[PDB]
Amino acid sequence: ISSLELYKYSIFFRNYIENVAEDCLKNGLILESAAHNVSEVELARLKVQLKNALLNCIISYRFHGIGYVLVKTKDTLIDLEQPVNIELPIGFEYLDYEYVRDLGVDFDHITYKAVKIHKSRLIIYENFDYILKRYVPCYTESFLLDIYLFEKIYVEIERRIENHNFLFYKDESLARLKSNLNNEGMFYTATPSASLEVIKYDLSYLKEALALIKAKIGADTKEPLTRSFNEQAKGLGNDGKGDRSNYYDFLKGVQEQVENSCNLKLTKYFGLDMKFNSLIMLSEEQKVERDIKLIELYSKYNQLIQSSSFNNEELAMLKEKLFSF
Amino acid sequence: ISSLELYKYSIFFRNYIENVAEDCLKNGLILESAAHNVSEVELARLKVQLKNALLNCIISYRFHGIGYVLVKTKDTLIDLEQPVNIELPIGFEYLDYEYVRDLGVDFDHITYKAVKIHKSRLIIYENFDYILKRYVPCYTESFLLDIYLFEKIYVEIERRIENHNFLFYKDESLARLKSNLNNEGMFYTATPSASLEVIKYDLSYLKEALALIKAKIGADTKEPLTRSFNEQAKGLGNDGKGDRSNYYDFLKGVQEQVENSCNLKLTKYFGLDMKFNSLIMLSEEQKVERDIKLIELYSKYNQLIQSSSFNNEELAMLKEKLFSF
Amino acid sequence: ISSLELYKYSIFFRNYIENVAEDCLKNGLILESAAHNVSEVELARLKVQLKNALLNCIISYRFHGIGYVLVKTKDTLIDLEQPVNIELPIGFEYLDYEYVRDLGVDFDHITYKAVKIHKSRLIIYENFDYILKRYVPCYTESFLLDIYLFEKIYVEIERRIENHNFLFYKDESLARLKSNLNNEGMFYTATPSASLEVIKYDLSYLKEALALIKAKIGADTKEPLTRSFNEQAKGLGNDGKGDRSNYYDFLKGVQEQVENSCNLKLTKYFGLDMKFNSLIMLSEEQKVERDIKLIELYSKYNQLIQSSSFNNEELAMLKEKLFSF
Amino acid sequence: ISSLELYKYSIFFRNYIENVAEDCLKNGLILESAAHNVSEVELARLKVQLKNALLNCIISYRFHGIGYVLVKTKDTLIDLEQPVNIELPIGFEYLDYEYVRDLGVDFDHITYKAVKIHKSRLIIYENFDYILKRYVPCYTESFLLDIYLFEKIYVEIERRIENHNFLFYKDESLARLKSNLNNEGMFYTATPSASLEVIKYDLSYLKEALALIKAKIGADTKEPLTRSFNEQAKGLGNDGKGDRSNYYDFLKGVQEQVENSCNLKLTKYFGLDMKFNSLIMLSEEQKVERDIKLIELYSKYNQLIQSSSFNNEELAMLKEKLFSF
Repeated sequence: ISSLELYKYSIFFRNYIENVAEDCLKNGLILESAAHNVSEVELARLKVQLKNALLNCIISYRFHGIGYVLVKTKDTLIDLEQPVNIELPIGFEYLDYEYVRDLGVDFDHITYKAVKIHKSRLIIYENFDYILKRYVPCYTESFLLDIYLFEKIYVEIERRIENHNFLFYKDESLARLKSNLNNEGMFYTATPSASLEVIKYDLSYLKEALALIKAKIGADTKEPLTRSFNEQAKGLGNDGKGDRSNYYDFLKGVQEQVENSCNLKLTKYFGLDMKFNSLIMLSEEQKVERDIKLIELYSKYNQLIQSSSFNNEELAMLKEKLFSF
Repeated sequence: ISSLELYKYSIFFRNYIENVAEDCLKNGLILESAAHNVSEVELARLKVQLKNALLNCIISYRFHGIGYVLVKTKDTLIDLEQPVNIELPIGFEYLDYEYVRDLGVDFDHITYKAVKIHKSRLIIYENFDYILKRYVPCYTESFLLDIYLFEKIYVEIERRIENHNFLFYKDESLARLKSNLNNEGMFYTATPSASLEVIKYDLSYLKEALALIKAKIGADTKEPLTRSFNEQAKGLGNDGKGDRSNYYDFLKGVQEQVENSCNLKLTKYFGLDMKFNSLIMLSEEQKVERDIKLIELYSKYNQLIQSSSFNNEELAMLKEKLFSF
Repeated sequence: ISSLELYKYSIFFRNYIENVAEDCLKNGLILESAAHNVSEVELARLKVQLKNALLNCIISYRFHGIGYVLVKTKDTLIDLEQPVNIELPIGFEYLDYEYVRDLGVDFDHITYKAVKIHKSRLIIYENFDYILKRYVPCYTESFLLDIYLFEKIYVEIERRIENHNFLFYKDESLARLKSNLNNEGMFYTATPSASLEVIKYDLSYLKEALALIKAKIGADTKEPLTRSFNEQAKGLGNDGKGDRSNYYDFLKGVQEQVENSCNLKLTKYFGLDMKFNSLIMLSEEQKVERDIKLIELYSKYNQLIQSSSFNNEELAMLKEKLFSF
Repeated sequence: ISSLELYKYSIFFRNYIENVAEDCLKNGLILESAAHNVSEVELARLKVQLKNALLNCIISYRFHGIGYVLVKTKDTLIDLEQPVNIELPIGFEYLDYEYVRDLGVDFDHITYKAVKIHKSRLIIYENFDYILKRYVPCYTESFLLDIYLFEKIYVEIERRIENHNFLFYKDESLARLKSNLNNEGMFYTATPSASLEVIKYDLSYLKEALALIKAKIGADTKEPLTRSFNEQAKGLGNDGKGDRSNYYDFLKGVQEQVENSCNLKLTKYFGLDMKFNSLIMLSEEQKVERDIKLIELYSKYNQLIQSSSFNNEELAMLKEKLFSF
């Protein structure tokens, strides 16, 4: 089973790879300058290109196991080999995996098509498995079989849908037969040993296979849309409790890894800091409700202080054990 | 399976392509001029033609993989080749995909039918897949098979509906038979070996196929009307929570991509800015309820300030941690 | 399958075409004059004829793909060829599609039966599909098959209802038989090899076909009455929420297209403006409830202003963030 | 059954090993210096590398039975053999299990690839079973069989999915047969002894096996995602009760063992202390609710003291029996 062939044929496989990348950048990013000298209008334009380059980097990370983003500066094509000390970038460009040759972490340069680029100008997002000692994608051979079996079910249906029911006619003595059947609705024969039987196919095998395949897909991934066949929500809302969903934890871990990869060289070489927006976004009604409760807490605290005779140490001790104060 | 042939025959396929485009522009657009010199009456008329051109651009984006919108100015047909520096446009016209020849991003012009048009006058909405290194539509080969199987079910029904039940008559010794059956209701024969049997077809195979096909369609797309066979709502209402539906996220991403494509050249070359209206529209009753809650929040805040003795730093610190204040 | 033949035979097809047109004009129209010189009594009479002409225009739009409405003025039959600059119309008349010859958008005239009419006097409502590059109706070949199969089910029932049960009698040795059966209730024979069997038909095939056909019809259209077989409501009520139904969005889009077609030439050439009434009509009880809530909002706002010491900027800032104020 | 081969093929096995490690470090760590001389900016960077090294240490602990983390200092590659008295570290690096040779606890050095490293510079997380007197992974032979059987179910499905239904034709007298069946839908033969039967496979054995396998997997592990096939939550929320889940107890025990291993040498040789963040994270709404209840408790306590005439001993005795006071 080839992943590239499955990607071309199946839209289900395409969505599974791309769903995680779209959710990570759904709420946007935050870009800041340590020097505090870049204008916000210019800095916002840099954020727009960073988001576009990061979307393909995560997709390449999930499909191939590594992603490359080039931090373009005001330099010539031959200057890419030279390292960078401190420079504000001009933009970000995603580099195709197939055109990048990297010999490992022991080297500080790559070849792009043959332009030599120093690794200090590259944001690298890689999935290295220490047990396998190699870069691996987000899918395994078992996962590919499940997707292949999911698609093969409907290939088999198309193979027998036309002739799911047909007649088996035996007549030793034997257009006219169909003409009489269409008009009169009676099929007549004179052979005493003639037989006529309807041959029928069945779909119980394929129906049961789908139930087994769906269970396997859900156990092999954490993305809610893929497991539930687009029937469940992403579960990234606000429930007023700390019990977050599994998808939230998976997305939070991915965001942290991307932040570390981006900030490892943006801050050191380019003097820039990037941050992901909060996964949970509060609605306008929820913000008002939280403000009302917080104001009530302050009102109760003020009433307690005014109408009590607690010692200073007792009053002080209450402050540390209070979250808001 | 040909997409064009399926588009002609199936209205289900036509709706699936066009549903997303209709929902994006359902709430309208916002058009603004940076120079603040264009009259609102003229600017509103430009917005009307922009909406019409954008509807076909998204449809062409979903069906072919790229969309072209021509920004018409007060110029001659030969002046389209020349670039544009700054000019208020006259209108917008959608360009048919079949009549547009584009050699790639490395070129800055296209051929339309053979009129040469510079790319600075064109709004381009393209779906480029970096894994495939080509522009692709919103559907794959697997999706086309599901639609074809959905339509083929009812083709098979029409093929056997007339003769789903018929009589199989065997008589070696043998109008009159039907005449006696119509009146007396008795079928008589003298051959001791004669037989009469009803031959029946079955629909369990096609019923089970529909259940499997419906599940596959739901897993292959996110548009709620296509998955549920027009049984579910679009899920674009206001529930007072930040947990938005999957369709809302999909539409929001599409709107952002269209905004980037339109504003990439409207602002730079034409001095115009376009914005999409909010997907969620509040009802009149909901607006009043939000105002009542907000006024109550302000009343509580005023009461706390008047009837408390908090320090200025403590009062100031409360302001940042409050969303409304 | 011919659409015209299906229209004649099936009332289900007739309702499907006409239901959308009846719902669009159910709440009436609004007609206004820019010059503000036409009397309301005369202007109301124009609105009555406009509604009658618009009902057939939408029906022709759905059945054929284009609709024509003639704006009659105080002119002779030969003056229809001449263009119109500014003139108050006398009335509106729908033009039959079969008697109209139009060569395309590149021409500014049509032939009616052979009277030449300029296009400036005609309201044109057309459904042009850019993928097909032609005008298309609201139905496809797949939809016609579903309606044909729906009608064919009951044709087959009538073909076998009379002889759904009948007797198969075999007697080599053989009025009198029926006479003895009617009175004594016993059927007697002397042949040892005689047989008597009841032959029965079945309806499981047709029952299952109806379930499949109903699902297909619901997926192929958005009109609630057609999908549910007149079992569901139109869903155009007021629920106090912004989550409108699918039918409301479909009707709103149709109304906008009709408004653009009518106002494209009514305002420019005739100095008239037309508007559709709101799809959602509030009941008398609902209007009182909304007024009570709005008055309560004003009372709360007045109380807050009188009994607070907010700064002018803080008071001003609250106004923009309030919907009502 | 080889664990390494199962790890390569099955993503379900990979997640089971890695889920525990990801949950332990999900909330982050706390790093402190006893000397209180290291800057927080530098100390935070050390925590980042410690988290990365600890993630692989737990994975190696679960897969192999032991984990090694090297505490890198400002020394040469030959100085690793020498012991360390007191030194602030430069960073942390995980050591691959396959490249580490350890002769047991009786020795104070290991060989890494052949660099000799003293054990005082190494954080060792080992799972020693006293009944078996050896280091063991988190899985047994019985667990490996369950995973192998889970994967083998879908291998068998792929082996018979293509030919789940096929025709068995017997004809002594016998392209043309398929051509007539495709068009006319009738299969004709002249041999009186000819037979035609559909041969069907069954999936009841595999469906029942999955139910048995799922029960066994749940009984063999405590990780909620593995038992429920990613259907249940981790159960690490706040319910306001002391009845914690089984997964919380398992994670708490793992965190304590890691803390003991890290603090056994960080404090003694490097003067550093590490602590795990709380597994249960309170939401913003929950923190406000707890503060309101605590303030109410203080208000009630103040009211009781002011409006009572209890003896000093009675008042004092109430203090010890009160949790908050």
